[PDB]
Amino acid sequence: LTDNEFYQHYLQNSQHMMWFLGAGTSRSAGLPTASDIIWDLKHRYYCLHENQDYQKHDINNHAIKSKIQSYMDSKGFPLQWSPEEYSFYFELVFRDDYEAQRKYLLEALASRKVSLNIGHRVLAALLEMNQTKVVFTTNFDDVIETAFSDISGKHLSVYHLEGSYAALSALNTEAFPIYAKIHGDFRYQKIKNLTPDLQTNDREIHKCFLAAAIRFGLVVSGYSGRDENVMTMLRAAIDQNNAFPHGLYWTVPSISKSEPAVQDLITYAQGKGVRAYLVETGTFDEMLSKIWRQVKDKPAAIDAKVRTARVCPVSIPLPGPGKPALRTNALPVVTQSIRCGVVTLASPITFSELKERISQKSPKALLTYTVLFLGGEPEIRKIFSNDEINSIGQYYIDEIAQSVAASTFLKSFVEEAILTALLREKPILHRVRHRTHYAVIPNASAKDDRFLDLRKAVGFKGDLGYITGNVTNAKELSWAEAVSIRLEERGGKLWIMLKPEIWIKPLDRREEATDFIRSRRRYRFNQCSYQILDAWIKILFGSIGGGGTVNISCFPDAEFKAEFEIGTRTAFSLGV
Amino acid sequence: LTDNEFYQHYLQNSQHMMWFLGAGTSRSAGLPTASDIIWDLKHRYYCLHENQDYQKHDINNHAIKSKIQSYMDSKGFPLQWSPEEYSFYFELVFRDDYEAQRKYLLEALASRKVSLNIGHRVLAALLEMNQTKVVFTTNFDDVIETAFSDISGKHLSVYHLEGSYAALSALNTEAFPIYAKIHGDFRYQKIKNLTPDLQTNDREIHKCFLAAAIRFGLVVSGYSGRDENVMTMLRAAIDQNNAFPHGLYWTVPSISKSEPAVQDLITYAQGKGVRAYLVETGTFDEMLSKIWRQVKDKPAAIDAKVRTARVCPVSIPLPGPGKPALRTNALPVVTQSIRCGVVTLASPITFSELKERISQKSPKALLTYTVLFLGGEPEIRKIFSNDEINSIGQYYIDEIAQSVAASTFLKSFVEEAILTALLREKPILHRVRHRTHYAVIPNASAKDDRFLDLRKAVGFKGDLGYITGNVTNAKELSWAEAVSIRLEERGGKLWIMLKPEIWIKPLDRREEATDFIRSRRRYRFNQCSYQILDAWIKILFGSIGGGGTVNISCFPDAEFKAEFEIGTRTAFSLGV
Amino acid sequence: AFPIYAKIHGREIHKCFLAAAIRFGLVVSGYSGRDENVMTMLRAAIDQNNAFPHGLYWTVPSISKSEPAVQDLITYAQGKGVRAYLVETGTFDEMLSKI
Amino acid sequence: LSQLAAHSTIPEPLLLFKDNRTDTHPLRGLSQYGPYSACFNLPGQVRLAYLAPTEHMRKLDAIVRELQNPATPKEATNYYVEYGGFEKVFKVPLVMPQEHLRCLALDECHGVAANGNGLALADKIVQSMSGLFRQKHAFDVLLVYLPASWKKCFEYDGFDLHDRIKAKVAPLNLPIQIINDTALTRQCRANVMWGVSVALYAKAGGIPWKLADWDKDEAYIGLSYAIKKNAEGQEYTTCCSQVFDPDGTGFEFVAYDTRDRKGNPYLSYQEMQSVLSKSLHLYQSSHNGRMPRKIFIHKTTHFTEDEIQGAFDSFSSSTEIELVQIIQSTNWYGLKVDPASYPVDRGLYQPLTESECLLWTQGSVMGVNQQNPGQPVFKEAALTPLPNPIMLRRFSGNGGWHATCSSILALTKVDWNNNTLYKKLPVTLVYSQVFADVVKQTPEIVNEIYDYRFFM
RNA sequence: AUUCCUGUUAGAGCUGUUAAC
DNA sequence: TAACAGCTCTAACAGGAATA
RNA sequence: AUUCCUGUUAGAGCUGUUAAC
DNA sequence: TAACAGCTCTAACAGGAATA
Ligand SMILES: [Mg+2]
Repeated sequence: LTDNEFYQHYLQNSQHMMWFLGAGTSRSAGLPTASDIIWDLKHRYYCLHENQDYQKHDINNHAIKSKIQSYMDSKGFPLQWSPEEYSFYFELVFRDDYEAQRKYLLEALASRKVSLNIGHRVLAALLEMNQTKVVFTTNFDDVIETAFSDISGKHLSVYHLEGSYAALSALNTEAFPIYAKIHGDFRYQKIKNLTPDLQTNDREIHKCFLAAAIRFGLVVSGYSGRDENVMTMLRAAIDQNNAFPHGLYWTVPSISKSEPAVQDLITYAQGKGVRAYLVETGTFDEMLSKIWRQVKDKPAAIDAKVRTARVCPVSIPLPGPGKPALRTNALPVVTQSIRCGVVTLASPITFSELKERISQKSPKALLTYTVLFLGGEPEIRKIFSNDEINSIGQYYIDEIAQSVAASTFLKSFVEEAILTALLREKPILHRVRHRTHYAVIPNASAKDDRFLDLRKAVGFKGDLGYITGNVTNAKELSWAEAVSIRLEERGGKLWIMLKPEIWIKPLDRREEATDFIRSRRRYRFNQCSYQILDAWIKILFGSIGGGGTVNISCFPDAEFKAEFEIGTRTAFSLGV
Repeated sequence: LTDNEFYQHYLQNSQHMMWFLGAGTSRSAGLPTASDIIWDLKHRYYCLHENQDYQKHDINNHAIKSKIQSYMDSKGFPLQWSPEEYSFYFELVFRDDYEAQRKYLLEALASRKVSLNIGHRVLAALLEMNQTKVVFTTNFDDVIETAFSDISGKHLSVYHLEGSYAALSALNTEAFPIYAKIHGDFRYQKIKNLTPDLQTNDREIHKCFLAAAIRFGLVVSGYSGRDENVMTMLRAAIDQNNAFPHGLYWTVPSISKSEPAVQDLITYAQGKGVRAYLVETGTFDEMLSKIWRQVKDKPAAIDAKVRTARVCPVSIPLPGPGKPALRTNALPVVTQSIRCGVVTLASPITFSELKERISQKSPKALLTYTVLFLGGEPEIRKIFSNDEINSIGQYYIDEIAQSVAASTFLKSFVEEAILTALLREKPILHRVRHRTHYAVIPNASAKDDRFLDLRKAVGFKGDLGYITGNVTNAKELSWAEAVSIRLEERGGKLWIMLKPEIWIKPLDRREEATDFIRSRRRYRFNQCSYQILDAWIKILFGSIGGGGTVNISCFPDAEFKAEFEIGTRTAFSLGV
Repeated sequence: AFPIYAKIHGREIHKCFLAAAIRFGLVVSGYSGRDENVMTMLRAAIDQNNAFPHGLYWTVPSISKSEPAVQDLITYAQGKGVRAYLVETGTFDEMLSKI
Repeated sequence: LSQLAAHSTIPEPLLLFKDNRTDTHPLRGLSQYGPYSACFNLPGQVRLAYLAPTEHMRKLDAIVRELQNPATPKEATNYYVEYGGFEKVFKVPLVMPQEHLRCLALDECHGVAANGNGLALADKIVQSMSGLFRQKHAFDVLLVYLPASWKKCFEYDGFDLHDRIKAKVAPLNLPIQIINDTALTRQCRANVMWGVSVALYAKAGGIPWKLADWDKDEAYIGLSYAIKKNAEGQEYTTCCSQVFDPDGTGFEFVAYDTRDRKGNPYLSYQEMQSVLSKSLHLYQSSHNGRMPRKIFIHKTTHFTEDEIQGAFDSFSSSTEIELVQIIQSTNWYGLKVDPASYPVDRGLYQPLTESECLLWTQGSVMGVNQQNPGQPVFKEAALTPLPNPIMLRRFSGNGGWHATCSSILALTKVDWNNNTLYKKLPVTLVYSQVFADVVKQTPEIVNEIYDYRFFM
């Protein structure tokens, strides 16, 4: 059974689903696994008799692990990761002292090293929002239970073997959500973790689980068999006529590495008439997030704790401009709402198709798709005939900043509109390089008075500079002053970015003048750049950057006209 | 022992403090008390033997309660609120069926009617933030298992009679916080609630009470005795070296109504050398509220759940002004930061003292205490000699709105400053009534051209009106048009409030012209009031309310001058 | 307010020792008993319901060389239900170094 | 509306030197006081070795002699300080190799270079090292020279000789200072001498200088990637570097892989959690188990939801995490006014949006001018006329722009491989990028972690 | 590759917005 | 999955040297 | 008090800000 | 606890009648 099918199956019927999590989920919560736990005991055992400093060797070192394992093999102990080893080393270290064994197992799996991860904060959410009712976890850790306390703020009813009859009663009275530990909490005398204790099953829990099986279908994850008592309980549990209406999916992280016991149990279950399926869903943590992703109408209150990254942190406010102040190149566009034109097409259209129609027709208007057009209707009639046009109406953009941030098409459209507006009534030529727009001094009109201030900006030692011309050592390359103008969405504001550049008349032959572009820009220091930016502000706006609110409209003689207003003074902020 | 000394005593040493919550605290959690349970049982049984509709008659009715109690007394049952009644009615209704008894007690005290209040949440916060480590409460339903889990976000280890030896191990290994129920959860069969079960104590739990006695001191609340087993455990508990190291205060909501067993018990402890004290601190909720109030450096994360009212809800944002629009009387003061003068006094001063110095000296400046003065230094030198003045420096109010909102002295000072500024260069007279400032047309200069528009405002059917004069039937009362001008702090903004009024020249003789004030104001409808407000805006600002940002400074010829800027157009907002 | 150091000089610390006795298990080294005052001190500390919960451990350099009173007290504590033990280690300084 | 939030200029971070003296100018402090790690004897003496063809060994011995003797700065004299001689300035003798500590490259290297085979050329250069291998005890550092005739194999598609050599000799523990003719012939001499000498000291021993005012309880993490152009698609090889000041005096600067295949430079939940786990386990090993309290994860690209969730769930609640993204290319650029002759003071951070700030890692630096004291210096004056700031887009933090901005500024100055005053990016990002290049060239390096002195 | 990052020429990676399949 | 928009990065080259 | 809330004349109640005790 | 600032309320009176 494929993994996508498992997610669909767990979503169609998620209201009747027991979970079974034994020692596999604890790996990812920061809790040492049983394999790691064996090494911790071996480390203590070796350091104890052979008097060695505990600080001197770290157990996850390869050399120290090999040395300790060689020592263990020297005394005839089991060789490597073999059965009857974990219980063997426990009973060796603690020499049949179940109180000290319990205390150590509590300290190793204590509730201070546990850090819940998304897979854990998803199962508890499923418990609270009441899709899964029974979770049998063969883990003695205080997590999934801690996860429920964190996510909902309530107390979860955990059932250790210390009571051991509450689960049979609780499932029957439907006081969900139940979390019955088949091996019980470590806070109690009986832990049932050694191999001799792992051959028997508690009579009443056997019952709790059987009741759960008839009522729900089982999903077992992070479980690799190797336990005889749980395997025989599951085998008996299938014996029941309606064992899992919802089918049992054993989610292994890897089907290839799954033990043969799981596969033969699945085959036996299929032979007994149930629809048990084995699926490979990678890690439990990855799987839980996908199951949660497919969950519909998840409450916001619990989802604010399930996925803490979903909520937006670091909303740290900025201080006031009170009390040297950098002067950036950002002109704030205080326009909040604009009007655009919409055309309805009888057939669906593609933004590429509209772009090629722009290239062919070359109208005196702007258009984009989302089809929002800015300009005159007759231009659109030239672009689109009456047959393909259903209606032409109006569009209002109440929040320009949110609109451009949401859709990049709106960003490009508004950038093109403001660029056309700024260069509508001025002699400065408008070009494009890649996806950016450049306002460049024209070659012929370089002697204008409105450029003279710019001529002062580039001048050396206060004399008259040059604005346009030919490269010193180029055959045909022509150069001019220019400004790259862009639209930047910052927070909830829109700004115009101006950057002084040296435009080259041939587009593809810009690199041949690189040295010149370098040479002309070697000494454009803070004062010179300040002067050039002021001159460009004056050219583009017509007013000096003091207390100005110049307003510019694109296509003023058109029915659909956009009227922007940009402060003539660039952004500044005095130091604190 | 007075309650305040007990609070200091606890606050002095709350690190080492066991709590002993009885069934009284759960009284508020919304769970039915012992008497409520008894009345439910009688009503449940009375309706069945005598076939009566269960929902037809309620239980908290006085008549139905009396009728049911009379029926119960008819069959020879115990009379009224007497011992061996609660257990008697339980054993009568359930005829020795402990499973059904447990199920009913679970349903009555279930975790759906419980709504945690401040007391349980505060105790759970004390548990999490680790001041109190052991909470033994003779209750049943998990009001705290829930509440500490909700505020801390971490699961709580509850101990009961099903295991009952977990508490001693957890105490010995310092696995705090521990919450040991001396009578166990209702999910578990051991409930220990009938009188025959209430004579014995579990050996391991009883053992725990004595070991925990030496480690901490006990605070017992919501407990009224009447239990033999807990009383004898405490007496045994009292009978040990340093049984309560910090002492045990048996807190009761009322010392007068306390049972003699407690007072007998408190007197008994004192004879055994411990410092046990009985105090009255009101209800459990108020006690814990005060205890949390005295808690220092409480973490913000848990306190956001302890007191949900402390955080500010209902921060519902307001929409835009998009798309009839009311025109209020509020002029927005866009000034954000102002400069003031500060004088340092060699001796402490009182705001009343400064006010009387103002009354006597009558300087040409403003002063307030927080001493912030606005005006010229020589005026302050007239008010205060060199001997009492240490230094004179500057003060900056970066956020005017927050400053006026925080301190009402700042509100009054800024209101007076803006009033003086607005009437600095204008012939309109400035008066005060109560604490409201009035700008009134002067008597002599009533023929000014700047008043002619106002003359148009009051005119009838477009003719020339009257602005100042004498009352129709008053001996000496003189009347004039005026505007009450005030400062209003709204959110993060400051506004100027203008209200048209009819000023009367004698302050205390205003009522004699009331009819006239009524008669003149009978027909000042929306159009007329609009005209008067526009005329007053023109008079006070010199510019019509379109796109204006008139700026006014008070004491422009002074070293310490306040320069405010108020938009000339009142607040407006188009309908959505 | 730990850490605490108190010298018996053998009832001022007797109440404190009994209070200490319930809180944590005690280990006694470098002492052979032979003093009736501390003997009764410890015997009185044993009686309570939860006395020396972790255990009472007697560490002498040699088990057979210890005075009979120590073994008598160990047997009495074991009979009372406490988990007192008599373990043989080396010299107190060597024991602490190995710890 | 044109008045932005008030900025504050973080002052020039102080650098811990010889006898715990602090000076914000690295080279001036090195001349005046000496290396920070020279307080203890980590390098007893800097014993060198040469690996070059027989023809060009004279260049190696000549440059070593130049390191021995003092030199004066010719270019960029605004910043640089006169060399005082290796023995005088680093307080440790620089030992010229003897005959047996001076190897000769095989003549087959020339044939391979003529054949234009980079892999075989790197293999032959490494195989030439066996003569030095026996006397591995004999030579602390090795100066590998490459003649210009090998240029055809220096850099071409799907290959880089320097990274291949570094990855081949990293598991063999011998530091290597590659010398090209490029810096063998460069006009200014004090430039090359300062750079080579500081590199030699760092690779033989370590810690020429250490950043002062460094809380021992913060571990700084930087993730950076590189691209291997596969025939069918692409491979995004991302690696993570870590810096921290441990309880011991030796400031630590390491890097490591992140593991299989990645099609995008964004780590998934499991990979981010695994990398972060390795990071704080390394910190705990270097801090006897103590948990870090502040964690800074600098990434060149934005953290997805999975990365932020992995960060949140890998640590406990006691360790607040400062997830910050660094943007190099930005549209904004500032100009200081009082307009100033020199650009805006270095280190000014300007809060633009509640989560996005401008940091001026480039800009004028005060107090480090040699000639005409008091004049500001612009490090990148030759390259650019104005400083281009970077954008910090905080993805997770509790509060305080200053806390992360000052940390980034101090992390921009501890690149011992960098000759100049500072770096545009924190050392975490630059070392993660260098190791990403190394791993992309040699994929069989994911097993081990390496100190900075191997790859700088 | 003693260094530094300034540009050029390209491609990807993410987001999106449509059309689907 | 196929285009299209923006934002940002690296991958190869080239390249000159700190306010003149 | 069939109603309505417009004013007048007063006092409190909360918040604060100081000085204390 | 004593003043002082504002915001808001009720407690007693009085009082005239729906754009003229
Ligand atoms: Mg190097």
